Amino acid sequence: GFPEDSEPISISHGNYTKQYPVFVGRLDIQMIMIMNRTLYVAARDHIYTVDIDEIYCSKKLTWKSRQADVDTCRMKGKHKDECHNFIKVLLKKNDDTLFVCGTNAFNPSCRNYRVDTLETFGDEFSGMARCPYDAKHANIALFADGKLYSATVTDFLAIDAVIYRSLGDSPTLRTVKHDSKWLKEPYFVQAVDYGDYIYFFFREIAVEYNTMGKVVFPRVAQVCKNDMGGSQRVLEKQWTSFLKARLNCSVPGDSHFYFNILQAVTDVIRINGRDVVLATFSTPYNSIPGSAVCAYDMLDIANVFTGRFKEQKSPDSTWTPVPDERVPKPRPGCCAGSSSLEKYATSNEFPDDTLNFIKTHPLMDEAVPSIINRPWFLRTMVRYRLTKIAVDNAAGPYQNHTVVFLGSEKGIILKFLARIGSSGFLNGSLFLEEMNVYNPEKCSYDGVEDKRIMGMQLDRASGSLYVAFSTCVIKVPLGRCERKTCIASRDPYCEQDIE
Amino acid sequence: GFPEDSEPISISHGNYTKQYPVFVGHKHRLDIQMIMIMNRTLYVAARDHIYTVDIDTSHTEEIYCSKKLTWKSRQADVDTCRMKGKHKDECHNFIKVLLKKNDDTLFVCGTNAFNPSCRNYRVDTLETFGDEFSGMARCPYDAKHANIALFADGKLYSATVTDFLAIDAVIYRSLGDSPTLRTVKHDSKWLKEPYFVQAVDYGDYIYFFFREIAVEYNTMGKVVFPRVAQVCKNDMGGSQRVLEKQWTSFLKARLNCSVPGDSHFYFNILQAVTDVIRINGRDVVLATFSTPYNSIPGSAVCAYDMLDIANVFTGRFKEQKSPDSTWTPVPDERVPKPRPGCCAGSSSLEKYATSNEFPDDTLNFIKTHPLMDEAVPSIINRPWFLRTMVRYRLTKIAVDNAAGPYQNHTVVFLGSEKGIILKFLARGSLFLEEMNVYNPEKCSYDGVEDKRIMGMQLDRASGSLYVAFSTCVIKVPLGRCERHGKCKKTCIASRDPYCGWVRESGSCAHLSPLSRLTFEQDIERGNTDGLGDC
Ligand SMILES: *[C@@H]1O[C@H](CO)[C@@H](O[C@@H]2O[C@H](CO)[C@@H](O)[C@H](O)[C@H]2NC(C)=O)[C@H](O)[C@H]1NC(C)=O
Ligand SMILES: *[C@@H]1O[C@H](CO)[C@@H](O[C@@H]2O[C@H](CO)[C@@H](O)[C@H](O)[C@H]2NC(C)=O)[C@H](O)[C@H]1NC(C)=O
Ligand SMILES: *[C@@H]1O[C@H](CO)[C@@H](O)[C@H](O)[C@H]1NC(C)=O
Ligand SMILES: *[C@@H]1O[C@H](CO)[C@@H](O)[C@H](O)[C@H]1NC(C)=O
Repeated sequence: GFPEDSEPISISHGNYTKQYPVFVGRLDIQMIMIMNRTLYVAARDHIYTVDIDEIYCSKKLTWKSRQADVDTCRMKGKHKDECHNFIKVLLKKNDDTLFVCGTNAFNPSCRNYRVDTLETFGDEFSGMARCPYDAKHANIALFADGKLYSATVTDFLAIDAVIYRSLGDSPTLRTVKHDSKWLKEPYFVQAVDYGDYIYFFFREIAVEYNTMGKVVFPRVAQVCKNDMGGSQRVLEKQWTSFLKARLNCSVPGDSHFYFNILQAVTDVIRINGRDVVLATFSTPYNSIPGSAVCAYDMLDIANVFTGRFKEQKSPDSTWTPVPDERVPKPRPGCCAGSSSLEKYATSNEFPDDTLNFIKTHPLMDEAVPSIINRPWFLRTMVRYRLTKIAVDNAAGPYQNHTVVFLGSEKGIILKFLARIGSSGFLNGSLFLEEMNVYNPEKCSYDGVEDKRIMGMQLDRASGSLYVAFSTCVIKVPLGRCERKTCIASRDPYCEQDIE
Repeated sequence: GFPEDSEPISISHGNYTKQYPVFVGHKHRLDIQMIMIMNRTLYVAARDHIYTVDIDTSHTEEIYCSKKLTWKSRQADVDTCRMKGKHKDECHNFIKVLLKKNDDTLFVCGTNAFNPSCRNYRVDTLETFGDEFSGMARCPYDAKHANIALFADGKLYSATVTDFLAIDAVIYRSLGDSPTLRTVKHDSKWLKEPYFVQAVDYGDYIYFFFREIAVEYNTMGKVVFPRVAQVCKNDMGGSQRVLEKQWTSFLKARLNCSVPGDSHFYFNILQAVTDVIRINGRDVVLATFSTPYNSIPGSAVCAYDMLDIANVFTGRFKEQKSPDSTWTPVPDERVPKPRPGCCAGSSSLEKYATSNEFPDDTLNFIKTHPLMDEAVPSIINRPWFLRTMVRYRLTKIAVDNAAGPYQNHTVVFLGSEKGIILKFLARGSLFLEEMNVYNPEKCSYDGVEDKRIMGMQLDRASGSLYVAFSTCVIKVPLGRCERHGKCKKTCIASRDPYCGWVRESGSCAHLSPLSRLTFEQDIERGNTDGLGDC
């Protein structure tokens, strides 16, 4: 008896949400992020800023592609609408430096800007492998210890999907070119900084099924922060700690129902004493639509990489565990400078047997279990899929509720509470709100009505959740209280029974 | 994207269907197991009784019982049943097998409080004659279990469990003055926790349809596959060295019901299967499938040509060369002669008068390889009907292939877990009707509303579909032609083969065999050009 979708304990409509403030500058919004007290809007040609304290553009950055780049782009058969500069990487390098990469008419490049003035600093440089050529593509970029971690394609034809590290005075490292054991048509979702590792969350064609046709799996991948590459013999200029595993997001039973299409992942956040990520999953395109929110314990992620490795004995075999006696000493995947690998100053010093093993065996046998071994949330027979995810784990007057905000491709935002009262149970989440937030009258212009939520930033200070569409940014209040007997909603933002 | 649910041309709610005649057992929770039409008699098999209902009599609000068969369990079986730890509600004689043996004899088996047994009964008198015999492997112990029974050339073909614990699932043949045959005991290559759905007589074979755990797909968990399997009607079993007193023709294959894409989406859980129906020059079965009970609920109807079914069993056999290697096709060079699964007396096998004369090579191979490599394609390689945005699954199925005044339309009736019947025209398919036929006031017995459809029997002569829930049977008119009354537009637009505009009465009506009147309808196009709404 597969869990039946509960209904929201509050629905809101374009009727109500209509009057929420909107930012408009077609804009072609690529992403948004809050830093300190300013919302950043990354779009075509520009990055606008909004003082979070109609919505007005308080300052804007400007970076238009040179005409020769546009012509070059056009001359490769690209349509005029995509041969512009679309900002696709936006990070703080430090307190003074914004790091900005644009598609730049299918000619990726990166630049440093100044936080305070938005003026240019230093000169531009190749964005190859740091930024996509195509604004339509999903990308990852993140700084850790000054090193830039990125995931995108290296090439104009988008065939060379890469997980890459460059900058920060360390060697540049990449995944093995065209090695489908490493990467098979990935789609990049998220990267997090944790402990000794960067963790990448993406989806790819599952080789575990290369016998049985086209199946997409959700993956988490590990890299050692201190990776220096291989020796001159094996894996030179390439990762030596790359390991990946299937994520497990399922409703269990005598047969398990897997949600395999990874949509979004949160940053690492703290819940019930644990460091976790929350991830939104969907059923594939060709299926009965369904979405799930599973949570993952950083420890469960870590533990998976200590388990057995996967192999395929012959082209006619199922994928099986490697018996431990065939695993070389030192064990692949551990970071030089740690327990029993103290004798290796760097990965450059790792032996051949270790480096050859990890080159050929990047996939772990086990799948990462989720916390509670089931989703915390489900949405099944609706004509939309859950995409973006923003959390507030300090919700309410006593700052102790975990409210999760979920977006969709149709401009719908769901809101739910993960934990009810002081007990700490997580097996009974409450569906607080289903709401349509997309505003046709302020967002549908320049021949474009697209309702895909491009991103969303939660801002406790200003009590609002900023929602990005392609052409507009909507300022939604975290709760709907004004709508009497308003204790009925069990909304921690609004005495109040939530029992 | 993924094809979304179309809406029915006409809708019929519980407040309207409530007038349909209902049988509840007057002339006590019924626990109806199955219904069966024979000639002009509707047989209702239930707990301790088979009720009969005359199909002719134009009934009122209530349908009444004409005569009655009584078979309550012996007290000793009831008490042994409770001694073995079964609940009180479980320890009764539920009738689960009912077949016409001949013109005079009804063959009946009942769970008998977890001690199955069979008797012969006379049609007219409904009283037993002859000794009782064992229902072991002919009828289940447990009422909630699904089972198959069928006669052909006098042989009884049954599919069920032999044991109280329900571990030894079997496909079985006995009686008919022929040998007794079973599927090999505890061999998971033959059957693995099967769920028996339907058996069919066709050509020189009996075809069984069921779901079981997939041995081909034992990686990521237990997965259930739907199957069709064949036996030779003339199977005599093997010889002393191989398959003695066992099938020598048993072969099975995956059934493909899927919506194609980059990744195909399967409906794997076989729900129901029709008898063989003739449709535009083709002999076919129609089958309902759902997504597993633990997934987002979806249902599908797929059709299978008996020729494609037969064709799969001539293709290549599957094998697993090594414990954790994948399942591959056996190359023909390794297939012995005579070919495993060929009936003695058939082309190039006529040399063999009997399966007991098959060589060991043949028998050993079929014992080892009962699974065909290929899956049975459905007709046009996609479902004729899908339900994907509803909280019910589609189960039972009834087809009328001679619908309309010219008896040339194909109308399909679908039942469900929630008392809803759907009606579509096969041709893609045209969603005519959705009706809730469950009657709470006549079918709820205590608190309980068990809205599951136990069986449907279509009766063309009386223009009725009989719908069984576990506590009542509802007499459902094939069409709701009366609804439209004097409105020609809606009457035509309904595009229902059972309904027409009758010029002389100036109204919509059910289109008679007594077609002594003009009967306008447009099924093919539905063209309403020139009519105004009412
Ligand atoms: C995904 O997670 C679930 C829950 O941890 C796993 O389900 C277990 O699977 C085993 C073997 O099938 C069962 O015997 C257990 O009873 C299941 N656990 C629960 C809590 O139901 C499932 O196997 C995982 N999938 C993968 C591929 O690792
Ligand atoms: C079930 O049927 C579908 C549809 O016939 C099969 O999908 C086809 O498979 C062929 C051969 O592998 C492909 O080249 C075609 O592209 C597929 N057709 C379509 C319309 O996509 C599918 O293989 C069958 N499934 C099984 C298990 O046999
Ligand atoms: C939050 O704090 C309040 C105030 O004491 C307490 O009553 C409530 O149970 C707490 N809720 C959670 C989820 O910790
Ligand atoms: C049924 O028969 C009539 C008369 O022969 C014909 O006009 C109609 O097209 C037929 N419909 C079908 C589906 O065969």
